[PDB]
Order: sequence, then C-alpha cells, then structure tokens
Amino acid sequence: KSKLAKPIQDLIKMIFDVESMKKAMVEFEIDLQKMPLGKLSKRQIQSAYSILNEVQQAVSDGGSESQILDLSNRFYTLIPHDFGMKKPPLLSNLEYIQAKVQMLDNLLDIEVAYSLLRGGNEDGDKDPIDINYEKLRTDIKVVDKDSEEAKIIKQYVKNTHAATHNAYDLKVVEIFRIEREGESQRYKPFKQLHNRQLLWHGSRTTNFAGILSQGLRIAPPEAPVTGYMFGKGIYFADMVSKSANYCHTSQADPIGLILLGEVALGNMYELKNASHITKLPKGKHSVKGLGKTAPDPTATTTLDGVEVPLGNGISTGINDTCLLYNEYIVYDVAQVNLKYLLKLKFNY
Ligand SMILES: C[C@H]1c2cccc(C(N)=O)c2C(=O)N1C1CCN(C2CCCCC2)CC1
Repeated sequence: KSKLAKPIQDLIKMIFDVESMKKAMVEFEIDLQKMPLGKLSKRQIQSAYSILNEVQQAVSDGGSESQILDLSNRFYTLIPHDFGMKKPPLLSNLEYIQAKVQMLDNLLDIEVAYSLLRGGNEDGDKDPIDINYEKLRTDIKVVDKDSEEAKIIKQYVKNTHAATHNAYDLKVVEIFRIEREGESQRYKPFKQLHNRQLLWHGSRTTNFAGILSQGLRIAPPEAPVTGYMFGKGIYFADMVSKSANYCHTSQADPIGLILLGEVALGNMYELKNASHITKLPKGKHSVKGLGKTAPDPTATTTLDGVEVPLGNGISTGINDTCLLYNEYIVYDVAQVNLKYLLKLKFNY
C-alpha cells in the first residue's frame, strides 16, 4: 500500500476525480446522456476545433446566416449539448464561440486524464494511487510549511491579492515542489537568459493531469485566433488572484490548484492594448501586457536566483492601458519550468 505522503495521495485523488470531470462537462452544457465521459475522443475533439475555426471566420468576414447555421448544427451534432428549457444558442457571436473554444481545451485535458486513469493498471503489486502518481511523470514533494521557502510563497499569496478580486480571500492549504520529467533538461538553455521570474498560472483542477503529464501548452494553429489578447502563448500573472480566478472555484467547490513557474522572460516586448502577436521582434523573448497595478518593485526578492515579485500591489503610473493588472506571455513551451503546485482554499 502506497508509500506516498498523505497530502500527495490526496492530490492524486483530486487530479483524477471522475466526478469532477463530469461536473466540468455538465457546466459546459454537454449532454452526458448522449456523450458520456467514456465516449470522448481526441479525433472528435479536434474536428470540433475546425468547425469553430470556420464559424469564427464566417462571423468575422460576414458569411451568410445559413453558413453560420449549418456550422452551428454540425458543432452540436458532433458534441451533443443539453440546453434544457432554452433554445440552443447559435454560434453567431464571437463571445460565445470563444466560450466553446475554452470548452474544447478543457475536454482535451479531461480526455487526457480519463484515458490515463483507465489505461495501464496491470500491476496488482503496486497500490493504484502509486500507479496513477507515476502516470503524471512528475516528482512531487510536500514543502515543509515552516521552511523559509514556504514562507516566501505564503507572502506572495498574501500581498498580491488584487483589490477588484474581493469576492474571496485565499488560504494556502499545501505547497508541493514539482519536477516534470525532462523539463529541467528542456528548460536548461534558457538559464542563459536574464529576467527569469516566478509567476502564477491558474487552471481548473480537471486540467492538472494533462498539465503535469504534458506541461503547459500553446493553443494549436487550428483553434480560432480570436479572443487571445496577446496571441497564442502561455499566460502568467504577478498578482495571485488574477490567476486564481482561472481556477473556476465556487462557494460550492472552494478548493483549487495553482502553479508557480519559472518563466524565462529576457527582454520583454511591452504593450498596452490587444495585439495579435504572430512573430516577436528581434532580440525580444517574451511579451508583457502592462497593467495599472502591480507588486511594489521594492519588495521583490529572489528564490534560487529567480525573481519573486511578492510586493503589495501599488499603482503603476501607466494608465493609458486596457489592462488592470500585468500579465506575461511566452511563445515557446521550453521557456517555462514549473516549480510549485499550491492547493488553495477560496474563502468567499
Ligand atoms: C487572460 C489570460 C491570463 C493572464 C494571466 C494568467 C492566466 C492564468 N491562467 O493564470 C491567464 C489566462 O488564462 N488567460 C487566458 C487566455 C486565453 N483565454 C481564451 C481562451 C479561449 C480562446 C479565447 C481566449 C482565456 C484566458
């Protein structure tokens, strides 16, 4: 029976929870009677992405209502939804098409988790917790709560909660140190860059099996390029709550997972307003969306030579900008090394 510490065992159960996967699908309005968890396929999901691509194009370019209807119908025949009372919303506005894109990204991660859970359980010798642990191909350790390491992380959470994100405050339940197999090796060249920072990335718990096993990923050339304020890459925050928002917790379901990654940012192409980034300027390594509030440059510390912008959020001076808070975007998966996973309690 499992040799893993209690918190890690619990983490593995959380990541692989079948009930959580179905709840996700239900919130996305999928009909679980006609499309059960069991039936999700990678091939089908990918096809959905093309239909969404095509219908986004038609909406943007002023295609005919019948082209839009035909594509709506095809989307809903491939992925059965249950709208209960209501009429099926048509895929005729960009806001709603982007929500569908989001849904497909979540289904792919759910498909990944479910398939791992169901595959490769041959070994009756090993505890199934340990079998499942091993499928994440990630070394995980509990960070002792009284160590200076934990103390720095806790302050980053305490000080960098945003003003406008006041629905809840946050408590760190547990901190894990994580190392994804092959990731150190893959990140290694980027140690030569300057301006390596420890930044937040939030996602739903049901994505974590795919994230640990596959790393953070960049959207395929095949999804609509439509709602990405700064193009398709990996997005991070220096304010805990801006990331924590993307955990999709509730009063009903208050436990989330959030990452701290070392992001090798180098020379930041700084920006104020949405811009569909295709290639980066010469000698630029990353994009920063500038915000009206950010941690205080004064308090910024270092953890293992990585900058930790753990200062209380102060005004930025810049105001001629769309964004309320910073975000940071990289365009090569190799520029991210995940360092910690935190279990968070959202008190609403
Ligand atoms: C805003 C940005 C961001 C900034 C900082 C941190 C995080 C973080 N996840 O922690 C995130 C984050 O996840 N962002 C997403 C970017 C992609 N979109 C959509 C995807 C579907 C297609 C249209 C766009 C959703 C929000």
